[PDB]
Amino acid sequence: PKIAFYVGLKSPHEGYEVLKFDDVVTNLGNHYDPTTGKFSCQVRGIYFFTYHILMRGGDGTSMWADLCKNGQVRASAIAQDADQNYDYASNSVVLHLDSGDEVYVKLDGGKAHGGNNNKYSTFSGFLLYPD
Amino acid sequence: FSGPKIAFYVGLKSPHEGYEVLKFDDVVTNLGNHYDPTTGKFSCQVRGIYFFTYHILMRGGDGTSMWADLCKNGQVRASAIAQDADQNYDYASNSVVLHLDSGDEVYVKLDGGKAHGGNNNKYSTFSGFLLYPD
Amino acid sequence: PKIAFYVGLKSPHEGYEVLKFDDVVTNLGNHYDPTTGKFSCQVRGIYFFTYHILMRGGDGTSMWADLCKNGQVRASAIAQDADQNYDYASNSVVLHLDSGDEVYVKLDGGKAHGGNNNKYSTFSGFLLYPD
Repeated sequence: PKIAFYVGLKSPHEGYEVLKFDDVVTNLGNHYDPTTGKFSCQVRGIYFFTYHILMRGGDGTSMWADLCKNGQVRASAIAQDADQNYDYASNSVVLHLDSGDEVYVKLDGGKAHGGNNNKYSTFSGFLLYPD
Repeated sequence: FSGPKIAFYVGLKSPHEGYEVLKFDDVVTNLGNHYDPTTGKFSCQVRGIYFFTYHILMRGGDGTSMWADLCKNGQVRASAIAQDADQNYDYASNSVVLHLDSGDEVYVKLDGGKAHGGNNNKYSTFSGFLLYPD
Repeated sequence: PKIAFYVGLKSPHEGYEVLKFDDVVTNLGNHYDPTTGKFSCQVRGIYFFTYHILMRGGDGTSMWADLCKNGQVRASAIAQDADQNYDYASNSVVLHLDSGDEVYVKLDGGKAHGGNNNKYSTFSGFLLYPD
């Protein structure tokens, strides 16, 4: 089986519950759902994910972009801002997934920037080894 | 992960411009010899799904913003904006998964800054590999 | 052979010789050894690695996170934020490994930050193509 996706933002989005990437560049298997913002596992196995978020949140308060699986943080990234030189929040993971597990990016204390033409905020993943 | 084996990882022997294309000349891995450091482009011979990632140490930005773009046949498919200037560098990075037809080219281009690195200090990188052939 | 790992940091660590990631999230094959901090190849082939280190200790100097194979740097990342906050140092490689080769992250000029709670600093890798 062949499962891989790469998605970005068609406009700035907030991500209080989930950052809903809506610019879908690659979606092999159709397992990423832009209406929910989640990648839902249909093949049990080992996956790679990576994200890279351009975050704005004003002030001088920290901000985070987390990768979640089923509501548990599996990687986190803290960004400052420093409204001058923004911040990107990024990380990468290898995770084991069961069928029905949900993987997504969540924002804490800041907004994600990007658009159709400037694909700044991205999220990708693919299946490494099926069980 | 079964058919042909294609993967590359490259960097800079010295600082380079890349206004049309950043020509990484430090070839660490080049399974299949499909990255060409004379053109700075990865050229697909195997139709399928590919992962790419890049991480460019940029400076020279006066005060303005600079960009590192990943292109495919002249179309930007990912961007990173870097806004340091005051002194020293800032990184511009991204990752993508793209479908390629035979003969498509993938490469990194720069706007408003210069990529830094050297065999000494492998700061600026470009890597990719085939995930699934069609 | 399914060989992949994702590891993070349970507490702040030095990494002047090797950053010993101690939060083992994924370790297919058990080839990453949290006691040494090294991933160790018994299957020769082509591997992807990526790392993302949140560092501190930059006074008026830069800091580095380097990815090494058998003592040789194969990727470097310079981090320069000092006056305030923290700064990430990150990179990705594709490398051929011989059986026995050791891959690990090494720091210079600063200290890695994190917790099992604050999962900021990460290291991941997987076998792409066995020879």
